[PDB]
Amino acid sequence: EDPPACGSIVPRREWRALASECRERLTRPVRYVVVSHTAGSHCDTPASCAQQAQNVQSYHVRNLGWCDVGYNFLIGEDGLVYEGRGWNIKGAHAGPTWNPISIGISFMGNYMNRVPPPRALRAAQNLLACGVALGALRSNYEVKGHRDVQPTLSPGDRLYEIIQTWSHYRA
Amino acid sequence: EDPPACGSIVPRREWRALASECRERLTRPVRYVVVSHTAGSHCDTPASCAQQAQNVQSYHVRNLGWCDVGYNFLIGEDGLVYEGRGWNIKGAHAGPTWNPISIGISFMGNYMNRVPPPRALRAAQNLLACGVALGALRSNYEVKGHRDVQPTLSPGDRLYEIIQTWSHYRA
Amino acid sequence: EDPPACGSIVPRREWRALASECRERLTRPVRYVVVSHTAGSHCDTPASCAQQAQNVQSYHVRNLGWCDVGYNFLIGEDGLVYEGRGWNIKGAHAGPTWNPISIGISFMGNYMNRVPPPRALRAAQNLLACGVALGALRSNYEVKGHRDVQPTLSPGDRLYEIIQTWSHYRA
Amino acid sequence: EDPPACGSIVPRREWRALASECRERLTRPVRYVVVSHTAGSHCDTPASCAQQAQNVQSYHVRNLGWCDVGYNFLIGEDGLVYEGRGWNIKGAHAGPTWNPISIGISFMGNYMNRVPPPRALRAAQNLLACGVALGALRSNYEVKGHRDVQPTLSPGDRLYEIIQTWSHYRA
Repeated sequence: EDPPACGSIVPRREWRALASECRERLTRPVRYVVVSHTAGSHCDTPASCAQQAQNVQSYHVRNLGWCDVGYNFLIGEDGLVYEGRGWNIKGAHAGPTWNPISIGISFMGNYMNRVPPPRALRAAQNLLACGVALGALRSNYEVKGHRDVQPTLSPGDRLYEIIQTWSHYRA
Repeated sequence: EDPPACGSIVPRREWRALASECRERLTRPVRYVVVSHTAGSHCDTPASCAQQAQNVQSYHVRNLGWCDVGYNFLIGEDGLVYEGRGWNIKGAHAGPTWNPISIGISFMGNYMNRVPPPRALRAAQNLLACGVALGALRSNYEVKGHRDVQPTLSPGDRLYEIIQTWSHYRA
Repeated sequence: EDPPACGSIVPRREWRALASECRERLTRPVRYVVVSHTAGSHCDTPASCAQQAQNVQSYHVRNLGWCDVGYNFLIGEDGLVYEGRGWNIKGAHAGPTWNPISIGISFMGNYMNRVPPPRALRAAQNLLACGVALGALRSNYEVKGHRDVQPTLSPGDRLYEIIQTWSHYRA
Repeated sequence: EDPPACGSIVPRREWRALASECRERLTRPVRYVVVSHTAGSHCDTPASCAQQAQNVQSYHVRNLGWCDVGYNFLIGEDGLVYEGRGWNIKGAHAGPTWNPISIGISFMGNYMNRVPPPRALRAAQNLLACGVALGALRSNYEVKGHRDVQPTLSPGDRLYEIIQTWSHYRA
């Protein structure tokens, strides 16, 4: 009889993310998962990645004047998952069509020529299994690369090639 | 009451564009211009640029399922402007907030590591001067970088650096 | 491309429709769906709705001289969808600009001061998922009120506020 | 906040269903579909079929002491499906052997000297496909008429003959 079931996530306060002001919700169970990259520098330790998660949030809130960081979750090369808007709140990662109906996860860095480590890949796959275990994602949920839905190079050639092999990938 | 022959623009039919299916209209005069880059391969001849304009449209319409190539106009390293959605049709290039109140022009190429040639810059500035002349754009229009309104590397470092200097650029 | 069936619809013969004389075809798949109201009497029983379908068709065919009832599908308060011109044939519901590129569905009755019952709205929405299932409609299809593309009160003040909330609604 | 389910299934609340106390769960995908008739009164309008679902469920709950109406779904001659125990709750329609494996759907009325209108039949065919689309009904499913699985006159004479002409029906 195991109820909680799923995953390990670095909470917002742990990375000192500003309080969010997004109130728009998704509808669980969510059908779609969109994978992106940050396109920025990558990080490999908890200390650097929480820094970065704060940098990312800063750009979206400071500059773009957003209600909170665009992604629902972020993926560090430290192999931890940073919580973004989370499972329940509509993100700003894929535009008007995909945002209202998906969870956006972004790997922190640039995978045009570089692969994320095995630990970052396990961190994201285990996070999805957790989303299913919680009923936040549909059991038969579909993974899209960002470039599948927006014109962009994101999530980078190397990461796009990996996510394509995934059990739930459907272009 | 003066209309001049400001357009030196390659018409859709001439670059062999697929017919647009877009119907939403911009209202003139448009206050904002948003400068992006295709983050793609550059083209330096009217022939290859005609083909590059085709490919960009082929991405947006065929893969992404969109009514047309996202941008209102496209700029070539050949020094010519390629007609996209044109002046009167809402483009799909910088999100729901900006798409309805702007014109989007994208330079065909990736400018993180190159500057576009002087001619493409001339094409772009001339294009914009034409829009004011025609009343498509406000006389005091504002230019934004794609990264100023949406999280992306576009228009690319070198090119972004250039537009920041422009007379009509606005923080 | 897919054998499986999708949705329930009262066929032409069942509601005693006059034979059609329309031949112009829509090009699959269709981008747009336009939602209208008859502004005519309403009905709540399979018997009374088949009669009303007949009356509207009759008005269109005999008074207006059209090749068939103008709408692709009609929706009755009995919660059934009534086949009109169907998915393949160009309707006459939204004018020359919109007719060739849309599916028009019309709720039978006047919705300025009334809402269609939840069963009507389900039926309408179910019909559209089937259009997509069938490849009749684009997966990224967009829904518009009749008033958004033509000057009319149709689809009625109250129903128009309702369709505004549909996942696929784009003014 | 999301689009409705396939089938245009009238929801339990819409027909003023007493709350369910049933807890046992069917394991999908589900192989058998069993078709019955209620041998109760019949109805041909949404107003009359709501009331008739209420009456059947009332008989099962109040008199027989069951957790919910026995059938997973009810089909009215108004052409709508009525949610009963649904796709996920084990029913009580065909006894102990059948209830755990099958999904039970019942036509509301006596079909010994009568046959359900084509709409009542479309509704039921519609329902089962939607159930496949949902993963509740396994794609290669078999239909049985109540007798095949239990000794009774249901699903009525004429209704039993049509059931046999379905592709999915098994001897």
